[PDB]
Amino acid sequence: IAALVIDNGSGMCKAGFAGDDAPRAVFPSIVGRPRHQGVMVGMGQKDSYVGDEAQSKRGILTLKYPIEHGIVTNWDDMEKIWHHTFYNELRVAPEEHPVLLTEAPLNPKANREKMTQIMFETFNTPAMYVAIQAVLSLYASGRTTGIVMDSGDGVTHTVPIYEGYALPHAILRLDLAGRDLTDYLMKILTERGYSFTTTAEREIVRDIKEKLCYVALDFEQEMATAASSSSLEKSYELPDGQVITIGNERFRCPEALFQPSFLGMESCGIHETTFNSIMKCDVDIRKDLYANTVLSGGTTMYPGIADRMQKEITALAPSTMKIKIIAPPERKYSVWIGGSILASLSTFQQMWISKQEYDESGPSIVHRKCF
Amino acid sequence: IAALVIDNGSGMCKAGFAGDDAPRAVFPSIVGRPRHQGVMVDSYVGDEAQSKRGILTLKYPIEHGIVTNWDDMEKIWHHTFYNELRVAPEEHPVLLTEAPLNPKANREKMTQIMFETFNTPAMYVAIQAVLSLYASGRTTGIVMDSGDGVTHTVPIYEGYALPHAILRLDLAGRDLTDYLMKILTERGYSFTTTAEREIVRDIKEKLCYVALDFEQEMATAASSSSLEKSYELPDGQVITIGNERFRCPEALFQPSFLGMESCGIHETTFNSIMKCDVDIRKDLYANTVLSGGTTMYPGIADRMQKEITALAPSTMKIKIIAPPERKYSVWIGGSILASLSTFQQMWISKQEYDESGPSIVHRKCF
Amino acid sequence: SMQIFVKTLTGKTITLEVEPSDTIENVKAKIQDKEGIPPDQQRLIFAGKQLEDGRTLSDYNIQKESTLHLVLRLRGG
Amino acid sequence: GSMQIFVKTLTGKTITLEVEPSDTIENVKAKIQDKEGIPPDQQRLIFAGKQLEDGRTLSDYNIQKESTLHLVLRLRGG
Amino acid sequence: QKIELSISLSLDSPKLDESDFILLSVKYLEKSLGKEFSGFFEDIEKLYFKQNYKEAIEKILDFCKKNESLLSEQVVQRLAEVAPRLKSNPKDNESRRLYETLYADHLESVIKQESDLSVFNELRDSYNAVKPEYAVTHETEIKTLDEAKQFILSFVMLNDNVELPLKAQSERYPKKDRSREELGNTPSANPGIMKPNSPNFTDNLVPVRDVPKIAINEKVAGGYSKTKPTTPFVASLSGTTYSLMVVLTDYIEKHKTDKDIEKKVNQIINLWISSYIKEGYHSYSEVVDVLTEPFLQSIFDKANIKLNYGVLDDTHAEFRKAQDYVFGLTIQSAMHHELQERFKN
Amino acid sequence: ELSISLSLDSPKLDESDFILLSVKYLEKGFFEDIEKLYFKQNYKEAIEKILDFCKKNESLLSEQVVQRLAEVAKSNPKDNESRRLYETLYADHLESVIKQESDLSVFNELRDSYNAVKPEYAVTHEIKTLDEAKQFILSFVMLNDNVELPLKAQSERYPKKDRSREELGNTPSANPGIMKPNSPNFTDNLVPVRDVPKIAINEKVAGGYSKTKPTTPFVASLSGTTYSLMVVLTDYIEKHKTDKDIEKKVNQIINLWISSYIKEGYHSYSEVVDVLTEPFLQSIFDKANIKLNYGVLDDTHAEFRKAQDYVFGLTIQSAMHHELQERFKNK
Repeated sequence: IAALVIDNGSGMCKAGFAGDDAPRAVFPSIVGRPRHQGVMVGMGQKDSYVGDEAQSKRGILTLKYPIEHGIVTNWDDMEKIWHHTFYNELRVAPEEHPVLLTEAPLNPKANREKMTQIMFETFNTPAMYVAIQAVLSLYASGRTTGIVMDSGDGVTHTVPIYEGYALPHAILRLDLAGRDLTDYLMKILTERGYSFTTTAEREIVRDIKEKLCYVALDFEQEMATAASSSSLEKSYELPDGQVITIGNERFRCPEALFQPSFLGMESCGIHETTFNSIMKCDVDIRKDLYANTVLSGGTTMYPGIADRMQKEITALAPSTMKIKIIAPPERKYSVWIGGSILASLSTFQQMWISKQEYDESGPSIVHRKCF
Repeated sequence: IAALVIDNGSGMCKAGFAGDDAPRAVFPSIVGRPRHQGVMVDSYVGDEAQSKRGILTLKYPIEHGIVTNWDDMEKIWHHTFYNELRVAPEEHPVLLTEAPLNPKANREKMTQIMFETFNTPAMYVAIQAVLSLYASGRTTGIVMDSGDGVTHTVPIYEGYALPHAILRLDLAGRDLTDYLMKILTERGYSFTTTAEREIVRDIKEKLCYVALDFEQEMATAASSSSLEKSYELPDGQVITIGNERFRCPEALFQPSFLGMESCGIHETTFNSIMKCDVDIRKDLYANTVLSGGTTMYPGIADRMQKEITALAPSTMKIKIIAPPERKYSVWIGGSILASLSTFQQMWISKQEYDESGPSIVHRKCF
Repeated sequence: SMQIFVKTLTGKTITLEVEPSDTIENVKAKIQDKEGIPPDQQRLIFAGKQLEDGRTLSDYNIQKESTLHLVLRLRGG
Repeated sequence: GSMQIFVKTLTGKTITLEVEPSDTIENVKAKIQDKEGIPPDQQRLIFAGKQLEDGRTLSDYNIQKESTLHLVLRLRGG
Repeated sequence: QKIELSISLSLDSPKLDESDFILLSVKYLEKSLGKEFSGFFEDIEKLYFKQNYKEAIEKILDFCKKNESLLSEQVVQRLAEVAPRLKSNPKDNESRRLYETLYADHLESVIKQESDLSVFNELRDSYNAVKPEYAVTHETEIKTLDEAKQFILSFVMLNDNVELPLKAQSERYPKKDRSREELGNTPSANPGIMKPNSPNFTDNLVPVRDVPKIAINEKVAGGYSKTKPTTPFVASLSGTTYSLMVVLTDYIEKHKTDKDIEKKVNQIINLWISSYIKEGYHSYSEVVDVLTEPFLQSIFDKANIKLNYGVLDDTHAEFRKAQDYVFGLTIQSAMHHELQERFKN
Repeated sequence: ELSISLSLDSPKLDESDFILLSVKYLEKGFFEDIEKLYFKQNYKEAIEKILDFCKKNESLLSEQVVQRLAEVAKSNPKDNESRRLYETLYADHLESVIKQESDLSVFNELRDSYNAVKPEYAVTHEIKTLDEAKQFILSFVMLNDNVELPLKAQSERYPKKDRSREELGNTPSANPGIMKPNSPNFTDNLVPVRDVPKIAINEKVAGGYSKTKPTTPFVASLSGTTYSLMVVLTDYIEKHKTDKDIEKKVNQIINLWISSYIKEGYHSYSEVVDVLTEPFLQSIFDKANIKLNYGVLDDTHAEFRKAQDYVFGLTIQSAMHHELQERFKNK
């Protein structure tokens, strides 16, 4: 039968099948349970609205956001997002198709064992595997060795991978990502005299970011080209009949990644975070990582990101180093594409954990099966 | 009670509201309706028409200052108000613009269509040129309006545009973008598509200028690279433009470059200034207005002085007036005409049309 | 307290709420907040004199609604 | 020149060193090469029953004035 | 014959060694056989532990012959035709590294069961007297076994002086394969002796610590990376075992009469063996093969004491989870090879 | 003359040190040539020319030196002090001249171009000395990063400025000119103490000036007020090229500028001039018949003479320092 693959990540869940060159369904990771009896009053054998429709009705249905930082947190509300994945959306049964899952970088041994349990104990899966998002975002690009910069809605990470193995002594997590930008962009646009509310009029602002925003190679040159010329300005027509102007706020938004001080944080940006993760490794493997940096994720999808990640890692690094930045255009879904691949491979028939080894060993088999 | 001001022009339709500085929207004058049945999913007019082109079959209603097909101008007036200015033309009065020497019947169907298809409370049409002159503080003079598809050299004496002198050159920016392209195709560069044509429009309206002397720069160019700047095509190609810079705007001064056996804008303006009474020629020579988008190349102004002052009597002061606000002076002409307190009475009241027909414009609009 | 104006080479006015004692490095810090410009790229010129970072708005007689001026140091390239 | 210390070996040969309390153990180990010929990688300095570390200063260990440290040269026979 | 594709795609792996072979061959058999076969498996354990890999392979290759009625037919085409090519790089031999870091926690396991830390509280006398220059004893008693490790790991401070005499008389310590290239500490999380950048189970990982980097001189005269290609090791031939015997010898001679001298000597040797492969300092062979030296056995064998050498009976727990590692790594390569023979397409 | 050898071996001597120490050794048509080459940072022509010379005339030369000077014969822009003095002295040499290569109003005319070319905020001048001429031409920084930019991009050399953005502040110094704060100096040259700026090198640039022109001392990395000068000079050329001696005028304009950018602590000779020795900028001049001596002078004796004295007192002490610490080392 065919496989089912899911990327429980950050804000949005990418699900579909193996072989598919694209995720069939990409919905949120939100669960919206009731606010007060009176909304349960009503109709339904349904308690919570999960996913795409939770956000539609949410002043009535108060919600939970599980896994917003990559690690699951609510294991009851996550049984739900996997129901809007193989049941009420992406419809075919869990029992019929084998599932590949993607854990966050550095997933706790315990959060792992529940996915193994929830999968066999609640979903009767034939077989299961839990892998790391980043190990699979490199298999998309055809690599088995290198460093990944996975960026989602809420968690960004730098994961070194030496032969399928992300090296835990060097996994670094940034915790600044997609929302932190939209919210900066909201605020830096709220100051331009083009204000937006912080309750759902801010999705219009999530559209200016992906659509009309880029990483600026020299922020400081980029600032000068803005106060002398209207050559860098672009225009947005709001869904509410208002056309606006953007400019400097465009490139100031994806700078939070390179320079995190914009949000008040005292952390270090992706270029620093990448160097520090490469050097938390041995000198023998550092060369194969500098030349193999995969920008994966969707916050890593601003045009120019790999040209600033060349300039910012060429400057931070030794001079004998080749820095190849690989940002395939499908970085938005590279954890996916590579989960589709792993699962469509024919040598993989073995690693899927079987329900026969689940019953014999427990959910403490993920550790001895998944790598 | 906000009036609307619309410049249907060959090319861009610049439209807006009466009081302010600049047009709200300046979208193209284009209508697109499809060719096959991928229609399984009305009309598409504007930047959409050009974007969705590939399925749409475009008709260009105003491409020479004249409206031509009207079932398609009814749709660029629809877009203007309903989906660009975002207004109901039924509540807001209007100011439309016309071409010099416009056929009468073609100004009766604008009265109709505004009062019978849009219910304008009131409307008025003025000549695109009389309006470029009012923005300059002038009621008497000579406007040259070169926009996208037509060039006109129109004499105006006290608000009235003299129809015996109005001359028209159908050479303009549509033709100018296509010359830069051409002389650059014979440079090693590739300009053929309707998407590489737009870039040539950007190379043109950002890098091209008019010289005070053609030959004395063609020389400056072939002995010295003091003109060759560059241009970043957005697909990684910073290309070289040197002589090609001024060779484009000057095909207006030498209409023979494009094959046109006509008179350049410096000469088309002599004949128009002297097809009028000797008594007013002094007020035209010292009142030449350069309005338009093709009259917007740095140096077009001082070149008119050279050229006109040598084809003219030497006792004549020549004053070329090129407002830096040239591109949209026809609009700012009405943004100010219509906003005038005294103008309210020159409106063709909706009522009046109903009563007197569309032949009214001839007795209100002049 | 007071309000001062700063005009750029595109022609845009940024408005600042300052005091006669605010340093020019404080004004240069308010333009980083409101506009993003690193405060080092910012060079402020009032009176034909580039202003000093350790000096105050009243050491230069900037007062009222005075238009000051801003250029951005183009470096790194 | 302001903290004479002593390094005793297994011969009883007490060497005499002039250091400061902010000097690292690799700096001491360098001076025991400049004066003795022993590469700093055979040296094993012990004060307080501790193989001292090469990044730690003399005052990350209480090696004060005229304190006796010990040198055990390593027979890394290669 | 379905789940045996895996044990054959593990042989398409170029890096299969002797250890990987046995750890898979045995699982293929066990998971295909089921009987009378528990003297094979218990013995293959003893053989794998002793690093007598082909003594074991001869059993497998023949078993495969005697029980070919039971065996899947073409596995031995690939189980064999692979066996002649088997070697062990003692740099890259971490199947055994996992094994021994597991075997180290199970050697500790059994020692905690023998709680009588009397010996360590009375070896605190051989120390003081045998090695004079160090802080005396433990400063206090040995109450736990983690402070017994501390004592045993203070016998490192007895070095380059008191054991140099005993390091001569050794026909093998002159044959060390170590280096002075002096590579220095790198981060790791893989436990014990295994490599920092080598797979580990999410449940064996210990916290991140900076561990050393030690290399191999490959221009030595048969000094253990070639003598024993099998042993996976970090820094060769111990070095402080000759210093254990300085403490132990005077101890054993003072407390030779005490009746539980064996009960208290294997404890010292086995705490050492284990707390070295557990702390990363060495490998079993690096600690034992020093003590399998005849001169060292002398005092032992004249005190009527023997050495188990940290040998244990139920290492099925340790054999296992080493089988799953090899599997995880071997078909790991496969997905990788098929990933890249699909990228090149 | 055995200390002209001891002088060479110990120090971090560089190419400027070599030239000066050797030419005084020899001195004590070929020499004036070497002085037309030093000024022009043409140091490799010379080292070999001098080296062949030490062979042409080995007569009246001791042979310890030929055997050393051939042997030891690197300029680090960061610390090359032997050029730093020479040029700080030339800055004042060119200066003396422009007051005796007088003017009444060659700058009083150029005002018309400042006020016109850059009138946006900047001071509008409304000049009777050569410090008010300086004050005027030194106010060409007020044309900043706006009008300068059109022609800064036509530059191949420019984007190789090896200046850092790490501004490190102002340090005090009593040394005039391209200088070094903690620099040995003569008690006759030291100037009233001021705060002198500290800038540093990026050195992460590729093909940066500092890497490719290692002969130019470092004070800022290339100069970009020069393009602004050339913005004001084009208007002058335009409005004053029918003027008979503007060719003389313009030279002092750019010769006072290089005069004042070396002694006011901003730039090395070529950090100001090899920006103007770019083909596109001579073109403005060349087509107006204004060939430019970029300040190369005839009496260069004055500076070169004192540099050798500076070098000697630097090379010689370096060595006594080694003999003090080979006498105190040996204690």
